[PDB]
Amino acid sequence: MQPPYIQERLKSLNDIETQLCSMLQEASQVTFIFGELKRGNESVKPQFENHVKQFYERLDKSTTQLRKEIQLLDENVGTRLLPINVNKKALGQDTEKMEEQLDLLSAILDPSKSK
Amino acid sequence: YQIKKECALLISYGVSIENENKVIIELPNEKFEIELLSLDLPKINDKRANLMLVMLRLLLVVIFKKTLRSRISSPHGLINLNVDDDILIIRPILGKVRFANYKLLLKKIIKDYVLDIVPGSSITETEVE
Amino acid sequence: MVQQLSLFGSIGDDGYDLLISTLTTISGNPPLLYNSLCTVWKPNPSYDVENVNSRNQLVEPNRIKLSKEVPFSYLIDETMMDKPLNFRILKSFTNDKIPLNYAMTRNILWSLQISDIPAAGNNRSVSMQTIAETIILSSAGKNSSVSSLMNGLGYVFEFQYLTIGVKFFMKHGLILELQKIWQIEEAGNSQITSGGFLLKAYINVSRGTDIDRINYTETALMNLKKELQGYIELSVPDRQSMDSRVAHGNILI
Amino acid sequence: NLPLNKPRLEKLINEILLKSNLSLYNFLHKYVLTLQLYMVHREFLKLANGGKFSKSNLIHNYDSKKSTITVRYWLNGKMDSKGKITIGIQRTTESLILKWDNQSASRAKNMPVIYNNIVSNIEGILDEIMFNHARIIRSELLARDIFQEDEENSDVLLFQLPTTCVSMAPIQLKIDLLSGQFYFRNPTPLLSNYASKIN
Amino acid sequence: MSNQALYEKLEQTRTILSVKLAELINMTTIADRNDDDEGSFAQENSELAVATTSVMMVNNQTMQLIKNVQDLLILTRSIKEKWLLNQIPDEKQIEELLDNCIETFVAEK
Amino acid sequence: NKLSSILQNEHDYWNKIMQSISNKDVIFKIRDRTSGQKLLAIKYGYEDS
Repeated sequence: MQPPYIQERLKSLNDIETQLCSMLQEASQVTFIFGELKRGNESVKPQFENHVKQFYERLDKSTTQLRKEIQLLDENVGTRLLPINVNKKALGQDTEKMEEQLDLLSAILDPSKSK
Repeated sequence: YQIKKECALLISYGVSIENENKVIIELPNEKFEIELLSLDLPKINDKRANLMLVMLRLLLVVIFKKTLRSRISSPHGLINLNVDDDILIIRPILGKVRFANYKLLLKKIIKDYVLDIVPGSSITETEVE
Repeated sequence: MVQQLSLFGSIGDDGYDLLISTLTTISGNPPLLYNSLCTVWKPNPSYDVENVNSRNQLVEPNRIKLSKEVPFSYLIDETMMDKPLNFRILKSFTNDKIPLNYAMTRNILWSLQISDIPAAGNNRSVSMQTIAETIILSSAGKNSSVSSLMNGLGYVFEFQYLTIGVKFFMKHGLILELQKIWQIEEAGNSQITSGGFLLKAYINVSRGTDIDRINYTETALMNLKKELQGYIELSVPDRQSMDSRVAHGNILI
Repeated sequence: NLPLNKPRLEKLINEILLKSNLSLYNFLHKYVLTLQLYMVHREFLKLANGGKFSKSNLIHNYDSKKSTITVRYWLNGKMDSKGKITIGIQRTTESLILKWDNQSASRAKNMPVIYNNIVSNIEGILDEIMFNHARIIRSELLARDIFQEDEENSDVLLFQLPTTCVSMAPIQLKIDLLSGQFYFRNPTPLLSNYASKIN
Repeated sequence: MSNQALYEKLEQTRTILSVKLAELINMTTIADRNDDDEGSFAQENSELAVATTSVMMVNNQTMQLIKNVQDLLILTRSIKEKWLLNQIPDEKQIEELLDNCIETFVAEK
Repeated sequence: NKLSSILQNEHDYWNKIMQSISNKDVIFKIRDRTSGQKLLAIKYGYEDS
């Protein structure tokens, strides 16, 4: 599985597009409410301020968090996930495919474990 | 593929290739057939065949490790495998089997011509590294 | 005798570990540790070489390099046997002090090597240098020693230094070296490449007359340089810095 | 099922018929023969990569201008012969035929030199030619009366050699069906050296 | 590179804000304004041309909002794809094992 | 409404992709010979081994 850092980076990105979807939905409801506000029933007038404020605050902080994600693309070059060289796997495929084969021989060698 | 290229040089000792997927090895008392087949009662020698497959895979892995070590050792050396030297897969198994056969034959010869003729002879068997 | 085609550069130790990761990503091979010890010898000034044809300049005096490999048991102090012997030990080699001191090297006293200034002209994209090399296998006699041998030829000791670094082998015979250099004197040991690593990528050509091979070598070197664009800048050094004749004194370090 | 260029063929045939005085049939036959030769060459190319004859056993050269294929086999054979095969259009029947260009095959009786249905059984034809050449060489050796005849195996030659002062034993020599070098069953170093000398 | 993406998202956000304010003012004063004072500037001089300009505003705001949101989503996916791709990162027992294996084969052969 | 329905559909496929993929081996984008688009590819072969 992928190392820790990438998992929360993808979680944050997923939160970003879910917030964008919520912003689009709230745009839909505010467009809906403005229609009847123009039709001239004043009951839903208080809800308009709340919808506008929530729409703007959803638009702002989403873009703000996407700013942090692009800073993290620039800043994580060779960083947090530090290098490692303990045999490199493109070569070391020869080594796991050594080990497991001998393991099979052991299973073949002992007739009491073949059950 | 490696088995094919290796056994193409063992015709003179009783090894033949039947088709693109079959190779046959003959011994004065035994026959071995190696086949590449598409998917489309426990016998005595089933474990023998499984062991043969296992050591063939091990020898291929050893060949790969030798290649990687030679490559890392020096850059100039062109990595072109020699069939007479590098490819050693059927050679060890065939050598072990035929050496055992010849050891049995010489044991029989010595017993017939020395042990049965000259009593009291003492025989000691050793291996030298 | 070879034509060596080379490109040079340097890096700060801060990026060192990230550089090593990237090389491994390109070549597919890991670093291999190595070391060496070079001694430079110069013609004896006590002897007047009137044979230098002053009116014709048939030849000019030059300096000889003798190199040898030294086991790591002389370079590892009592604090370092716990770590395994691999590339990571270079991270601890940042101090001007080193276990190998003047007395041990004096106790030591191979590959003999001579070179010339690179080829002139401004239409050369890589440093092309000519090297003449031989090997000393053993010796005997009442004064069998490197110092006595070089004094017999007519040369005397000038200085010495110690190189420690890592090697990368890529395709087509290309060799990439990351080095750290320690000059050694009785006064002490000083790291000239202070706070950094010297990078050198080079290829060897056995015959200078073959020009198809030389063109291929230059193509490979320029392709390698164009691969590392943005990370490290590989450049042709100064032609007047790689001159090792006795008349004029300077040393690329 | 071949993707024929139907409209280009329509205009070509219409132009030929308009300029015709026969010619269309000749062009069709020539195109059919050329396509058959090309697909035979393609089959050779496919087989040579992974075939039993890959290691210098068979070399094929194809000429479109003369529309003929020359096949050379057994490059390491100097027994007063060179294995050559010519595939080309027969003048009398206007058909592609395969001829084994060999004087030994020329005077050989009850043995066909020209074969048809190359596409279907090219491998069988090659095997038959191989076996016939080996049999001709073996029969020549028997006629020289150097090797005695082996009743059990028709492809094995018996050479009489004294292993000891009184022993007089036969040794089995066999012919490689691929490249054609004589070999012993269990050759000694001297036996292997002289087999190589024979080769 | 990433700075160019930063700038592009900047005009993306400011364009959202500007077109939002534009559609807000257009729909709020969609009720045409008649004021006798010369200071006011609202002209409706041709009858059905007014509705044409209205549907103009509608189509413009729709296309621009949808395009900007879709561009932002594609940018986020590109950022994630860059996150995934570009981030570059006993013997003796074997001896008796092989000895037993070879002796077993020799006995069984 | 259309945008919300479609968009949540591609988040459904997106989450399926995200939670269906493990790590596994060396990965890149390649252009298909027949399609010409970019697709994910994994190098599994012993060529480097």
